[PDB]
Amino acid sequence: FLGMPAPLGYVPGLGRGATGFTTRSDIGPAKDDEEADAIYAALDKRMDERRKERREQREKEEIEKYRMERPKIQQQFSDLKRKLAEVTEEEWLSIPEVGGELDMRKIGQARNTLMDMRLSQVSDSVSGQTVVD
Amino acid sequence: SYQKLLKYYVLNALKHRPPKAQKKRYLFRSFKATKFFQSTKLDWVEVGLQVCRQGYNMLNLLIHRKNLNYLHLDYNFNLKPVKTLTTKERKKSRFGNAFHLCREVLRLTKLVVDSHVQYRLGNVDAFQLADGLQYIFAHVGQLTGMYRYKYKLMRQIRMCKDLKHLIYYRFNTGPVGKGPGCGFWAAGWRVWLFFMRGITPLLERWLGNLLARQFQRVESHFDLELRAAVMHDILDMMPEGIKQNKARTILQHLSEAWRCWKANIPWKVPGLPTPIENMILRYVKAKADWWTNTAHYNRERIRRGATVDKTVCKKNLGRLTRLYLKAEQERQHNYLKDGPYITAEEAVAVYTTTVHWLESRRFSPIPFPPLSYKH
Amino acid sequence: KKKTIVTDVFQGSMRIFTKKLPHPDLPAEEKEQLLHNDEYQETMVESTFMYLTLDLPTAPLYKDEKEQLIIPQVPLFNILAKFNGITEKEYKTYKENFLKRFQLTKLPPYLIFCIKRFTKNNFFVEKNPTIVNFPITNVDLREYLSEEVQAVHKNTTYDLIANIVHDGKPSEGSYRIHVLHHGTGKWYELQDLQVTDILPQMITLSEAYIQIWKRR
Amino acid sequence: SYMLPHLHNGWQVDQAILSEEDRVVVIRFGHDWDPTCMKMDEVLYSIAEKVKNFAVIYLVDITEVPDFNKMYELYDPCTVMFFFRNKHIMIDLGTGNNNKINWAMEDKQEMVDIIETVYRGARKGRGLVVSPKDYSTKYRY
RNA sequence: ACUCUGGUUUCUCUUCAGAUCGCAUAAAUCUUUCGCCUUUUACUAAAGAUUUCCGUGGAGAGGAACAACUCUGAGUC
RNA sequence: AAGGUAAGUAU
Ligand SMILES: O=P(O)(O)O[C@H]1[C@@H](OP(=O)(O)O)[C@@H](OP(=O)(O)O)[C@@H](OP(=O)(O)O)[C@@H](OP(=O)(O)O)[C@H]1OP(=O)(O)O
Repeated sequence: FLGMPAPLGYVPGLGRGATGFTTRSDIGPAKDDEEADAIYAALDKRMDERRKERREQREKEEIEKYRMERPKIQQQFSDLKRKLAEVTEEEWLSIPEVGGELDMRKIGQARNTLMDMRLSQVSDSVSGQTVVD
Repeated sequence: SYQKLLKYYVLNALKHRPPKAQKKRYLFRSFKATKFFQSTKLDWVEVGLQVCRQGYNMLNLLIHRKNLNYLHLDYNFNLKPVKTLTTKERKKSRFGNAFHLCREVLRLTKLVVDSHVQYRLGNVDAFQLADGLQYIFAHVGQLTGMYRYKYKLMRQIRMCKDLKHLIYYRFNTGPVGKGPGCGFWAAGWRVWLFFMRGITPLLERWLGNLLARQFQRVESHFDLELRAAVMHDILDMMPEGIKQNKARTILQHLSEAWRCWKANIPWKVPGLPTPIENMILRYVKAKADWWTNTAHYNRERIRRGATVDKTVCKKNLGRLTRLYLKAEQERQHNYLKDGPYITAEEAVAVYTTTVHWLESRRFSPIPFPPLSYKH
Repeated sequence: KKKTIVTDVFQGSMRIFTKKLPHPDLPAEEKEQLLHNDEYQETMVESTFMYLTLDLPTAPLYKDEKEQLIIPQVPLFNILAKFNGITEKEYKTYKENFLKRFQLTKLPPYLIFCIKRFTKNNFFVEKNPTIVNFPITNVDLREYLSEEVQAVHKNTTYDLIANIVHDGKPSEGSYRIHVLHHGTGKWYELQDLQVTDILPQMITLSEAYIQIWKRR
Repeated sequence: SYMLPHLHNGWQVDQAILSEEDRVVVIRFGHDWDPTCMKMDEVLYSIAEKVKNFAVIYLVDITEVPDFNKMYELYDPCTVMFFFRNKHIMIDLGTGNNNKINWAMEDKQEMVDIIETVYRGARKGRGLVVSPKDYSTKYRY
């Protein structure tokens, strides 16, 4: 039932009446504690800050180099979306919901005719030339 | 053994360049300065037994974290079920390979600490202590069998055997007996220390993951990126705040356009706006370029010898068929426009040679199918 | 003699009043702020432009007239459109949509036009098979580029002396050219086998890689 | 382009799965921005038109609805749980976790066959059902 | 022979790495090939590019501890 | 490490 508000005060896991899909142990997780977690996170950040700056700079340089070779998907049509708004309101409103250079074949026809004429002329020398009726 | 260990040494010597321009952030010193820990002085054996108890507590919580009593880890760091575990219970009580590695390394450190403990508490003399240290350092593969826990560790243990191979060889070089009396554990001890130093980042990362609360796509990725980007651009241009339904129908034309490119059939929609048609043309040209590129790339991968799946092979075959059909189309069109390539009087000369050869053969040409035939 | 004879023979000069127009992502307020900051102000480039580089239009994704092959022949005025069409170019590969506003001031006596049919797509480099459709006769692009320069460029009737067209697939491809002796006007193909070929024989039908013309 | 219905709220997905009758509710857990999950969503969109009579697909976001992440151990991308007839079915396809399909199907027809087999098993009343195609091997060779 | 000259142990803190950072040597991910191949944990074994990881140096800063003993060069000596 | 939980039924 998409588009409906969720009545609060009820636990979705318990109200539905489901059973814990214990696939495998050690695969799921299953204030003083908050202060300790903050302290340990600060220690982890301090440990990680040993190489953060140089790694970030190198990653930024590599990403910038990669962008020049091939930009994002929307970059190839940034001009198009810039000019996309130029379409009138009545244009997309009536969108259907349902789903010089002469005849270049003339040269080929002339070549084929010349070849056929030459072959017909050469057919005279064919003493044993035969046909059907 | 000497040749293999020389190979290991030369491979170590080849790749040796540190980029590590660190900020000298002493994480250990920061942990020491943390209020959650304190400093003191104690004997090394006391620290060893403390670490053994801490590791047992670690494995105890890691095992009975989900209140599961199926698997029990003994004080000797050997896991053992409390009964004949049920198959469903066996699936419930399962741990990863890195947990196997952690249990093995805890077993190794615990056994080393206990060996020093029994040495200190009289028992066996120090010469045999050194000999047992040497053996354990050079027989962890046999003692713990890290093979399954980690394939790479096999390299360490095998080279440890190689170093021991040399150690015993020299120790028992002369008057010294050819028995097990060899005491040069440092040579394998340093190798195990180095391998443990390499391993410990993985164990720390996984232990942090547990301690926290959060314990074929490339072509599909690019296709999804193309379609999502074009849809987002349309929804930016098309005022979703006013018109809602038709935008979804817009996607239909997308697919239509795409198949209109695949079938190589004309595609003209006068109802659609001209800028919309231009955007569709850009989308379809990009999609066709990418599609042909990946088609020929996957065809090259298949023909080279790379292993491919049945659905992938069928899709690549379909794409190749479409591409070849298109290519034959413009080839036939180019032949029609440029005319036959048989040079003037050249095909005539070939025909004259053929008819002269036939006249030399002097055979009766095949006539029309007669009313009466032999068979 | 800094001006080399080879360079000065085909030097040229384009007074491209290049404008650093705001990026498309910039809204109307940002565009107005940039205009007040003279971001989109036209700045003369004074580009050397030794050889003109005229790019063919977009290739036909879907063939409408003849499904087998659609050839969108580009009129020769597209090259002559550089007076205003290039002056109306507001496109760049960078984040900011640079307005080129190209304007060729001084046209060199030798005009070397490069079609640049080959272009790299997101995956592979492809060539537009659009026909050249460039007649070999007098031209007036120099007058269009600068009306006052017609007095300086009295001999605006430039004939395409030598046209070279690529052929075959982009990977395994070759080239063939046709050149006309100055004065004599033989207009013969330079290919060793086809030494004498005066008539165009749909010369403009193929994707001419480059053309060279003399002001005369 | 991920136009399938999505559960904005976690409890909404719960009542949507509860509000089922003679139909299979394929709840695809994950994130749309993931590339493999994008491929899975595209496959589900392709299937949706053909089997909309009995198969309804209703995507959800783990970040939007994290309460169900720990319920069925949702810690992988592309996860699919055929929560049909208010009963989590046991779909066995030669894998260790026979209640979760956590990778995009190579072909649409295979997914259609799987979902119709799931529908047949659910209608029969059995809580477990096997797959005609085992996925213990990827048939790489 | 005369005047100024002025510490080294340390503890941490913040930077930069030149220098075989280290006269030792691991591991992880990604990438191309090789044995591949039965799906991932994985591998085999080399190359390529990162990252973590044990450590270190330079340089600077702040307290403690020998800060009063000067070391020492300069000061025509 | 694994790729080896039958489901059903009320307690
Ligand atoms: O199994 P291998 O690697 O081939 O070596 C073992 C063994 O080694 P482990 O103790 O590592 O099992 C002995 O070596 P030490 O007892 O000396 O340590 C033994 O050697 P000794 O006979 O010298 O005791 C003997 O080697 P060998 O009989 O060749 O000397 C034997 O090798 P084999 O299994 O080839 O007999």
